[PDB]
Amino acid sequence: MRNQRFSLLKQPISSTLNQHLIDYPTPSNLSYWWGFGSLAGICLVIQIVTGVFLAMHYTPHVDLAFNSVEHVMRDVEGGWLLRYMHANGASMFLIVVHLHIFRGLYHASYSSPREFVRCLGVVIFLLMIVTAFTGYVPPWGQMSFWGATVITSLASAIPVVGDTIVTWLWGGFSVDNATLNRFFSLHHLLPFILVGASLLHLAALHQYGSNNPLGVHSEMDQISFYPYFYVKDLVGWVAFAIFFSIWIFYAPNVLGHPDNYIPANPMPTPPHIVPEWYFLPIHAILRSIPDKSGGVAAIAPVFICLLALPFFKSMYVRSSSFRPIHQGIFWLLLADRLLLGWIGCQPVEAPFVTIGQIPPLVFFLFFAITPIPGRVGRGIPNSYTD
Amino acid sequence: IQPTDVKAAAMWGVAAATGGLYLIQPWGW
Amino acid sequence: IQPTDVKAAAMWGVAAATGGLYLIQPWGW
Amino acid sequence: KGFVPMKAVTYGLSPFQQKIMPGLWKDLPTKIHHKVSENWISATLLLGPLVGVYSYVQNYQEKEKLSHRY
Amino acid sequence: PVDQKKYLEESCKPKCVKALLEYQACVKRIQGDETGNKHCTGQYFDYWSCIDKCVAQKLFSKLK
Amino acid sequence: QSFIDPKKNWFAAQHMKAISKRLRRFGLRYDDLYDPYYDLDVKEALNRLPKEVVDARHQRLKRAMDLSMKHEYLPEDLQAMQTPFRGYLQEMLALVKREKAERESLGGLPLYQRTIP
Amino acid sequence: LPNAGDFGGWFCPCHGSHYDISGRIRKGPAPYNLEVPTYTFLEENKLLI
Amino acid sequence: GGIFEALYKVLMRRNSVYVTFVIAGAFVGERAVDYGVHKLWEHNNVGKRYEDISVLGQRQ
Amino acid sequence: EAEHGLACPSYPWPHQGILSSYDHASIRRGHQVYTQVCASCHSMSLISYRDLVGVAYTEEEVKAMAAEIEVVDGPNDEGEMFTRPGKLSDRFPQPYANEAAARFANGGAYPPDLSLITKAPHNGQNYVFALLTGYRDPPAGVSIREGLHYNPYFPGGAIAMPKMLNDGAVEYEDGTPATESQMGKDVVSFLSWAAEPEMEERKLMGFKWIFVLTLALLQAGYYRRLRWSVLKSRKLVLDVVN
Ligand SMILES: CCCCCCCCCCCCCCCCCC(=O)OC[C@H](COP(=O)(O)OCCN)OC(=O)CCCCCCCCCCCCCCCCC
Ligand code: HEC
Ligand code: HEM
Ligand code: HEM
Ligand SMILES: COC(=O)N(OC)c1ccccc1COc1ccn(-c2ccc(Cl)cc2)n1
Repeated sequence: MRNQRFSLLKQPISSTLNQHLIDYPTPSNLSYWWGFGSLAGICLVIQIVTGVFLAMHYTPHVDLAFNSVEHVMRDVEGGWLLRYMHANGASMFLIVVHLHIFRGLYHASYSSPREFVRCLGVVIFLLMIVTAFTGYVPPWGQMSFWGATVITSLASAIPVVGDTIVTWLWGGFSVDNATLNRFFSLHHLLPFILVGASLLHLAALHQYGSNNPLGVHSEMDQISFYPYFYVKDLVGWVAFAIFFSIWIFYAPNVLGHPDNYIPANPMPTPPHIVPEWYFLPIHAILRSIPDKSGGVAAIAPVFICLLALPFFKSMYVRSSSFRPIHQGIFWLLLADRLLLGWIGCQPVEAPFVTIGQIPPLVFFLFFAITPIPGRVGRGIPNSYTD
Repeated sequence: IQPTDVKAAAMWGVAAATGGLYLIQPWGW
Repeated sequence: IQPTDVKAAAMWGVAAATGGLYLIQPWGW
Repeated sequence: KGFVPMKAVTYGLSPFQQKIMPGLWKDLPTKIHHKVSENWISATLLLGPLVGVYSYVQNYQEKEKLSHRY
Repeated sequence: PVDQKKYLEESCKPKCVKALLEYQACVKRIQGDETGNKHCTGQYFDYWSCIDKCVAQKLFSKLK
Repeated sequence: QSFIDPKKNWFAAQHMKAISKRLRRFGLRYDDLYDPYYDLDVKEALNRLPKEVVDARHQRLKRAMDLSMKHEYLPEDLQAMQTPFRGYLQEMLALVKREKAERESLGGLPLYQRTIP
Repeated sequence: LPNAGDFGGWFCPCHGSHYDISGRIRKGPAPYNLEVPTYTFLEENKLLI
Repeated sequence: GGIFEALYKVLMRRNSVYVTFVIAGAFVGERAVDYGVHKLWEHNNVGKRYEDISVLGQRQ
Repeated sequence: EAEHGLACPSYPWPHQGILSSYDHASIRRGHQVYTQVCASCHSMSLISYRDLVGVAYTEEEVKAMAAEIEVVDGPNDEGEMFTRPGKLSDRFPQPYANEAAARFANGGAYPPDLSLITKAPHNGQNYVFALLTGYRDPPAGVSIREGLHYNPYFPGGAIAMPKMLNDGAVEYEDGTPATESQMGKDVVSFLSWAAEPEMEERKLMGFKWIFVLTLALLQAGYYRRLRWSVLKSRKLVLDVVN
């Protein structure tokens, strides 16, 4: 309070915006790797605005769905821009979030006191996967039918209530009009849960502030968010919109499959069923197990060892700048997630059955050889001392 | 004391089974 | 007062000639 | 929550007394040599296992293709 | 109107005398076949990948 | 154990000079990397230290956050005057942890607890 | 898919079921054999679904 | 260098004139660039337009 | 090795480029190859008659092209169907009555819809050109069934379509020699337009906004380095030594 007024940004109507978006204290040495988080909140707003206008011309019926998407591309004013922004915009939303996650692994941003910020973001990554999968079915092409068949039948290897799971998810005995109608209703709903879980994920970071490239206690050198990290975030929103415009105007079909331009026929099978590029690493782990019930049970330990990183303790050094051995393991895990994506679009044959079984093992040896440096490393100040 | 803590706490595991089949009758399993 | 009058007028003739600048569009000039 | 008592002296100039742009193309040969003689074991760990696996697959597929030909 | 492509597909053989000579040797090895099951599909697909590569360079500048 | 001592092992006397090289360019000591927000016991070891020792830590940390914003290092006059691995914190932190293992074997509430976020 | 596989059986490149033409699985995670329904002749060649 | 003080001399010591210059300058610039893209296009493609069809009027 | 086909080469199409357009006199000629050689067994069913106006034909020429077909119209006051001549709003006519009658007249095989066929396979413009002008004689050791022909670019090697582009099958109305390679090139430029009728409105909007956005990138890197110069050049004295 004071006795009379002052700057209007310090009034109750704009206090929550002032103290969290203008005057918020920030470490002064943050690099451009701290810019991909506001870039991911712009990619979520683009998908909501473009999809609300796409849904004014789409019909969720098996006799009318493929022809409603060609009606947008051909007869609606600017309608080809509305579709290409939405199909390619889901690839931009996954490039930005994948570079966000690998920042937090290099600088160990999951550590104390920031465990709830990590665990709220593993829930966000799960809501993004369900939303993109369920929305790839509405165009109703040959890859929108034979991809919803391969994934929803994978719940038929669960013990002995699982044959009642798949025919309740389907609404019948196969993928058909009962399945296309309920996949549309859930697809309008799940982006609005994703919005409320992103505002909650930001209230958990504004309780302790941000980490920095050195990993240290930083409260002695801090500046404000406006104008310093607003004008260098604006350099990032313009470099993004150039890169996004070479995918809409000059190459709008490079990141897709041609088989989704054939209308859906349940009598023949396509020769090769391959997902979008951003589902290729978990598709190669899922096909690496020669048992099917052990394939669903290798996807759930991917999201268990992610949710259980910030609860191992003894590591006082955070940043990989001062840690020369864990830094070399980071570049050796990134080479493995790019090799698991290559395997996930190859035939299931030799030699890709051995080269697709070792990288699922190397991927799970990253989360077990982290805590052993949490033991051998804490005896460094008693040995190297001078 | 501390035994009676768990000697209570494992019957809410079972108050929850009187409850877990109370509405759904999960049948096949 | 009297500055805020005219200073209301200068950008009141901006809207007029800023929405007279997004829809009807004589474009050679 | 945010207080560390401190003691220091800082001096600062005005923005309109300095040269804003020319400090980018300043010593770009010296800048390039510093980045690649310090990050050459982090790229031998990123591209190394990928060039060596792609060489194995192309050699495996060129010896079961010449063994099926009559 | 003689065809421009088949005209060029005749004038590109003096540049691929090697992939052709490897196809001629294959029909010798399956001459007088016993059981079927012995084709020359591979060396056929190696010779027409040669021939298709020069003609793609020069055809479209001969068509109106 | 036997794989970490640098005057017996060769691959620990090259891991030692790799962290020693990287600490000198920012002018930091190894104990400056210990955060009172990571471990609540590190917050207590710093309240029992003299004011002149904690003040030199806060000034080494400000000099280094200034060098990384500007993308530069200490000049090589000042880099030969730096002592990493000269400690000020390990003995006081072992004492606080030894007093906490005694208050738990004998009953007794903890003196400070972490807030639940 | 027919006309391919480790036998010439029903190749399934969905998750890698290599069948044999008899129908019982050779190499893959399909937990059962294929379903066997009931059908016999009338006289000659039409056997009813 | 005398055009730099003289251009700030006249217009923006004020904040409504300024919003004229960024809105009305967004137009002369949008028409200066739409004109140059629309003349580099019909210079790379001569003989390929719709009005260059020799049999246009006559189907019968 | 014959399980996915032979690989097609790369042809320099006249609409490939960052500022290249369609050859509209070659779309005009390719609609004539379609309507006389192709429409007897293939459908388009997405393209209307009003979509060629301003692209290859005048509105008067389409109002006399569309009036040569009989189209079924809805019930009269007696509740019966009839036929009428076509209009501008109508779609291209269907050769068959359903998919079942289409396989019966073709030996079981179904001839697909061609309104998106350059987008539906991989490398879809060089594949349709090389398939239609690619009927060869089989190699030594391969046998084909009866009613099937040998095309090396079809996956499998045995297609159920006979060779249909023979020399002089179309009378061009502008004095072009209707060779095999000429009609093949002209029908793919028609089929490319039909899949993507927006390509010229799209390449002209993308040149305007990539250029305009690389000017805002030069403004934003000056604005960034101007607000950060008081911090990046400050002097600081501290008291500590080691
Ligand atoms: C060796 C570990 C074994 C492997 C990990 C456990 C199994 C993996 C299963 C994944 C779920 C992890 C569940 C563990 C969460 C609670 C653990 C915990 O409380 O850690 C204790 C830590 C310090 O404990 P302290 O205060 O010193 O007292 C202990 C003295 N006896 O104080 C804290 O951390 C609590 C303060 C932060 C907790 C805030 C919530 C963090 C997220 C926990 C929920 C788990 C993720 C679920 C998704 C959350 C969002 C919906
Ligand atoms: C004899 C009737 C007939 C004629 C005339 C005809 N087609 Fe076909 N077409 C077919 C049939 C039948 C198939 C199916 C082939 C198959 O399934 O193997 C087919 C398939 C195709 C395919 C698909 C090839 C593939 O890989 O799926 C294309 C493309 C095609 N035709 C283009 C054309 C073009 C262009 C013309 C005009 C020169 C034409 N057709 C004329 C009957 C015809
Ligand atoms: C819709 C998706 C997401 C949005 C909008 C979002 C938003 C943000 C924002 C705005 C920040 C601010 C600081 C910064 O940019 O670094 C941030 C930080 C952070 N995010 Fe996300 N995020 C998303 C997904 C994720 C995911 C998938 C993870 C991890 C699995 C994650 C983990 C983190 C962490 C650990 C930080 C703090 C790191 C640090 O401060 O050093 N976020 N997030
Ligand atoms: C309120 C929010 C949204 C609505 C109403 C919406 C609506 C739609 C509609 C109507 C379609 C079918 C039309 C078409 O095929 O292009 C579609 C497709 C799709 N949606 Fe959304 N969408 C929303 C948000 C999102 C989000 C947040 C994502 C991704 C994270 C997403 C991913 C997709 C994808 C991948 C497709 C497939 C498009 C294609 O490949 O052709 N959508 N959406
Ligand atoms: C954009 O969608 C596609 O690319 N889809 O879906 C039609 C596709 C198409 C063809 C083949 C496979 C897929 C799906 O691939 C995968 C791989 C793993 N998941 C998955 C999905 C949901 C959950 Cl909870 C967990 C895992 N999905």
